[PDB]
Amino acid sequence: APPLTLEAIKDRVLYVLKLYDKIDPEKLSVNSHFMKDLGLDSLDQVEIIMAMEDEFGFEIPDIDAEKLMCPQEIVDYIADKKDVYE
Amino acid sequence: AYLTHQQKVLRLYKRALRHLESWCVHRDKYRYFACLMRARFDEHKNEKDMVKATQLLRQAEEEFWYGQHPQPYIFPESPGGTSYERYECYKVPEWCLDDWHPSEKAMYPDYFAKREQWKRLRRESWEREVKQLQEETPPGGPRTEALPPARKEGDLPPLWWHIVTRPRERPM
Amino acid sequence: SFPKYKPSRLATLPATLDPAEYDISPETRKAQAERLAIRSRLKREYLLQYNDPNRLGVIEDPALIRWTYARSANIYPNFRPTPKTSLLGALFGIGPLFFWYYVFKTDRDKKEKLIQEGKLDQTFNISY
Amino acid sequence: GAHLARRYLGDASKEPDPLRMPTFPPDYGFPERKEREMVATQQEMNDAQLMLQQRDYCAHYLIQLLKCKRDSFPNFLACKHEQHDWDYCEHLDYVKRMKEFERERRLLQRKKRREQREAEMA
Amino acid sequence: HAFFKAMLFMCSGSIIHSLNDEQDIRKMGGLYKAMPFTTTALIIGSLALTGMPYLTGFYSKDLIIEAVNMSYTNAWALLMTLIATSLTAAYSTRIIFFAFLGKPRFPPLVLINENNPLLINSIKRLLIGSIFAGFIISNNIPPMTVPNTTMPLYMKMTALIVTIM
Amino acid sequence: SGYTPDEKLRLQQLRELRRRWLKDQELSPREPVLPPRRVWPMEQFWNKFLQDGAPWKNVIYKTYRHSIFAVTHVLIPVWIIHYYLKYHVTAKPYTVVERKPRIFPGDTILETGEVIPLMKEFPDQHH
Amino acid sequence: AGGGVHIEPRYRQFPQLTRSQLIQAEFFSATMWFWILWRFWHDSDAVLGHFPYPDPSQWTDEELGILPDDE
Amino acid sequence: SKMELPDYKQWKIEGTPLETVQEKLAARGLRDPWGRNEAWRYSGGFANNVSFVGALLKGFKWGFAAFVVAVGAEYYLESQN
Amino acid sequence: MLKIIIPTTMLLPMTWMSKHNMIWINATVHSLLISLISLSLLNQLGENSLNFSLTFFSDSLSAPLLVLTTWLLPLMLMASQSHLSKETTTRKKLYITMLILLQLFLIMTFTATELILFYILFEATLVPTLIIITRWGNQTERLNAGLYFLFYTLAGSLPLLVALVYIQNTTGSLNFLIIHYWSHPLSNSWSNIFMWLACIMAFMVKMPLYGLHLWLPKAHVEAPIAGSMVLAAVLLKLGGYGMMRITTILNPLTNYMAYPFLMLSMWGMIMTSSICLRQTDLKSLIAYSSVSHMALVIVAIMIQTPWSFMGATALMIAHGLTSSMLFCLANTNYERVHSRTMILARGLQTLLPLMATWWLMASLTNLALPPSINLIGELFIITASFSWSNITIILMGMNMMITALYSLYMLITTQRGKYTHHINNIKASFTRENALMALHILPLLLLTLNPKMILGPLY
Repeated sequence: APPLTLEAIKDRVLYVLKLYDKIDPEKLSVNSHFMKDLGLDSLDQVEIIMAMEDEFGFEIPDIDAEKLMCPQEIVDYIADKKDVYE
Repeated sequence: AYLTHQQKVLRLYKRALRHLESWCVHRDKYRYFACLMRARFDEHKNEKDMVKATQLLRQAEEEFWYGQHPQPYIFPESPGGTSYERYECYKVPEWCLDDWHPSEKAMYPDYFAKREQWKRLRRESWEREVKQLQEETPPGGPRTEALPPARKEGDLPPLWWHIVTRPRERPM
Repeated sequence: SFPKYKPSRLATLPATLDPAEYDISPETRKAQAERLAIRSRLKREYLLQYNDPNRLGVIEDPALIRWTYARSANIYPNFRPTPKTSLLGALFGIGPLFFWYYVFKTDRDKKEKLIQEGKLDQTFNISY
Repeated sequence: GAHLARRYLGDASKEPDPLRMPTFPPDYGFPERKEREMVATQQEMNDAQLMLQQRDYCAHYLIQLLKCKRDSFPNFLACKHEQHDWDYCEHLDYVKRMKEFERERRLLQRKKRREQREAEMA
Repeated sequence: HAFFKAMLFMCSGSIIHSLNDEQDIRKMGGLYKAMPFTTTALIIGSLALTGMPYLTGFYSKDLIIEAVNMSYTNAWALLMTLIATSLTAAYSTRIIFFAFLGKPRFPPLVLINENNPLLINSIKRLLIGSIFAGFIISNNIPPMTVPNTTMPLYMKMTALIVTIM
Repeated sequence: SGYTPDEKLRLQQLRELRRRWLKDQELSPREPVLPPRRVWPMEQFWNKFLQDGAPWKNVIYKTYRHSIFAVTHVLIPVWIIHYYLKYHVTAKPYTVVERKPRIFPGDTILETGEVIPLMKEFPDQHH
Repeated sequence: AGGGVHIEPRYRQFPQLTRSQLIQAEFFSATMWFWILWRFWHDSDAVLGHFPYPDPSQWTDEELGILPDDE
Repeated sequence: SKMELPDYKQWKIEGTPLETVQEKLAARGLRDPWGRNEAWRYSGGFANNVSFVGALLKGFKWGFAAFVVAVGAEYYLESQN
Repeated sequence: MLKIIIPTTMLLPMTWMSKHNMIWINATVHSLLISLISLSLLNQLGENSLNFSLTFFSDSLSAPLLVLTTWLLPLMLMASQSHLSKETTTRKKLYITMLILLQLFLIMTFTATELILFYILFEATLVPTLIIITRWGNQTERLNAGLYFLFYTLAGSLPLLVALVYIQNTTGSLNFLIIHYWSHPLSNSWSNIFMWLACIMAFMVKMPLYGLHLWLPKAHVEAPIAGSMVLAAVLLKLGGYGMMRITTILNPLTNYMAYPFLMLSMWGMIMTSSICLRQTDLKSLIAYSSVSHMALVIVAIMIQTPWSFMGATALMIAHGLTSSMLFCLANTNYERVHSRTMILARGLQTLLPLMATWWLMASLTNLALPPSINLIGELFIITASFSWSNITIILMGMNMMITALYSLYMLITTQRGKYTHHINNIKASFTRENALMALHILPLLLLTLNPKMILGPLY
């Protein structure tokens, strides 16, 4: 595939999380913490992290599954791991 | 570090539902059973006794390990898949590029020039970063496996070069 | 329940079903913390040598030579001829000796008592 | 598996054992027969060096088939009538074989009759 | 064995290539219409491997099965032949149910592609091979084994209905 | 749990270093500069027979590729190994040995001219 | 990269398929079909047996030849 | 290109088999909020996948047509001869 | 043979007076012409051994080994100036002198006519090897290595000397031609049994046989590379050659006392091979592999079958070449890493593709990939043993299996993996070593093309 980019993988993640019913369209934000900004629990955060795991193909490390919370840092780890640099 | 109970149940949920994905196969089955297991998990979060909560974790891990998939799904590039460590035969250490013959060097000239300035970054950063990790070292031996920051401006963060100059995800 | 996988010689008890990580104790977590501390030190100075620009050659690893010296040098000086040691020497080094000698000699003499009595195939065995 | 069941599950002597059968002379029992004739000859038999397995009483149709086919190229679809002839002649010899099988079978029933009917005197 | 196995082999390679190198069956689905050329190649690879009549594939196996039925053999010896043909058909339809049939089970990013002259040419060579090479060799080569003529019909057709059950 | 600002500062510092290093990984317009090389006139003629864009010329360019393939890959073997066989290998006893062809009744042998005698009547079975 | 390569990625949609490759796929499938039906009609006797099986119990005792069973 | 994804509001859990997942699980007292992540799998051209017998059936119509015309041609030739 | 002896002797003044820079070049080139001259010695009469003089003779067994030594001599010269660069000119000249004296003694040994002269030069090879192992060694137990090696050799050598002088008094002469043409049957007397033991055990010590083989894992592992290759490649062949010479007057007794040692090798070749599998050092693994191959050669010798002798000779030549190459490769990697544990530097196939190849066919020839001379030499012995006794095959069949395992294992664990990040001293492949492995490898396949030369006197 063409070189993946920060905003394209950002688009995929935003679509799949806005896609969540628990994340209604309106409370989606670039700074959307899963506990406080969006109200999801740790179990819910793991659901969405593993949905990410499925739809990106890559597998989150367990060191990052329990700690990747805001879509800024979420897309940032994606950028670092897949060498997404543009 | 230490595995708190919340971590031991986060890992439990991860393993159980990924194995359930390997079991049910089809996406509608996976959705139904995954929501049902989400309920089965969050229904009894209120176990006051930590010993009782750990005992419930004993039962959960026991039954999950008895019923875990005999062939759980793992994506290729991830640890356990088909593409796991399949690109190691292509990545080459960066210091090899100090070995290239002057003809080989001049045939890729400006990349060698930018490697020269990155090397200058490494030299000027080494003493600054070692004194930086020295001043904020845990007194009398490092305590945690963490890595010390570049609190000041312009200092390259301590122990940076190999992470920065790590062989790319796709060297090819 | 479905009865638990008893750990085998070639497969230990699963890390999921370890009782120690379940019935933790303050001294257990203490014994799991200072290992992280010394491991942090061990990663630290390794990184300093590893990220040193003037690092040339090899970062000599004491543990590797410790293993090699233990499995190459210490074996005889630390060896005491215990009854078990001599027993194992007799069973392995010289044990199968008589076994192989017996089987080979039996075949040799059994066949020998087949040539000179003519009870064997020799029609097309002009190469040996 | 019918005769196999009657031999293994039932009486082994009831069904023809595949090795020895027929255990009775062809001239005995069967009305005096005639030694199955040879259309093919030994010199022609080894002139085409047919394999010993395809060296049966029926090989005349096969040698004619190869005579036509070696003269029939590149047409590999031809010589169908002669191979059909060899198939029918193989079927005839296979019918002869099962006729020998049933001959041994029925003569074995007759043998059982002769044995125990005479043994009933006691 | 060369023809249909190499066929479904590089068809499998094609599906792996299309789905960003994804192998496990639980991670693709609904690719029948998504790609008809590899779908045809796969079901014709099974169509030869499972040996339905009048195509390269069967030009051995039926006789093979006949060979084990009309011979001096062992009960298990032929039992595993028939049961193994049935098992072969089992995952032959299992794989088509996973990959091309069913509902999409592959990642959201749709890169399933076949548009490559080398791939299509290479698969179509073996397509024509697995459709007529067995006929060519079988009708051509002289009979090196006396064909087994008239015989009980229940073990003639055994090979097909075990595959279909 | 935990992306702490202490660890953040490290993380996006390493980010900007890693990214700039990856920009550096990108080559440049002169990359890859290739040292000068001699080119033989025959492939100058052949690439001029390839530049014009005509269909017939492209077709005959590739058929001349196939033709040089034939002469230097599939014609010189039938040269050398036939030279080796008919004059060196076959010249020595039993190096080359062929089974007598399957001679059916009613077949003429070239040397003798005799047709192998026919066999008696077939049983004239019919299904 | 592949700027504007012929196949276009389609986010969670059915991808484009040039009608060529589907028509050759149906070409190949229709050919193997037509092949097996044509050879079915031409040579059905190969797969259902040229001659039926001669069951042995129906055979009489004359051609079978055993001496009188009351001897 | 920028890889413009289509608008989300057409990838709906409605019109998908996940309905028998949703209301059923609604009867169980819960709700499926990840369903329409897979809605594209059960929507678009990917929908209405062919059956097993239909999967093997591909190309049978044209094959039957070729069968009948070929046997007609061979009937004609054998009638003429 | 003085057309090869006199130039070898006169090679000493050239190095001993050459300038501070010309010693390596001059020794290498003139040793290459010496090997070229000895290439002639492959000229062999049908059945008569080439008797140049009373004291010198050669046949189809001594000539291939002599050619091996003469062709080898440039190879130590090419492998030594890497670890000998930082030394005084006089010390380098003496190292070269030790090598020339070693080659000279080997030539006189292989071309000797009387068994006593053969013994003199055969054992006399100890001294230059002792100096090479002891003084120029780099590891710790080199001093212990020299003691172990010398004492193990001598403990068998002296009884051989007593047996040889007793034979001279009784038979009349130790000349090979006389003791073969005037050979007499040996009675099954126990004094004759001890005479056979004395005539056999020295060579079997240098074979080595299992049990009393401890001098190699403690000598080859420690010697400088040149000493290591000259030891493994030829000095091991000394015992086999001597046994092939001596079994003429050691029959029909041998068979009755062939039973203990034969299986001692047959079983031993398993353990050594197993010891190869669970190794930690490259050089020790190659040494144990050498022990196993030489044990197979032992079995070939004690079968006393024509086929066994031909396979034996082929195995000696092929093993010499392969062991020399493997030791050279191990030295290259070790010097690049300044350590010898085969875990410190792995995954170097990418970094050094030509080394990756050189290791690949070095292992393949060590694994005896057909139709290499290693495989044919092994298989001839296997067939001879099977003719002698069938069960041997399974033990034989085990060996290469385990051999194959380790024959690839180090290649998996030294180049077929991931490089170690903290090491960076692995530089570009100096073409010296690559060329050296070339001069190791091409003659191997060349002799594979025409194995009638290394086939021995039985052909």
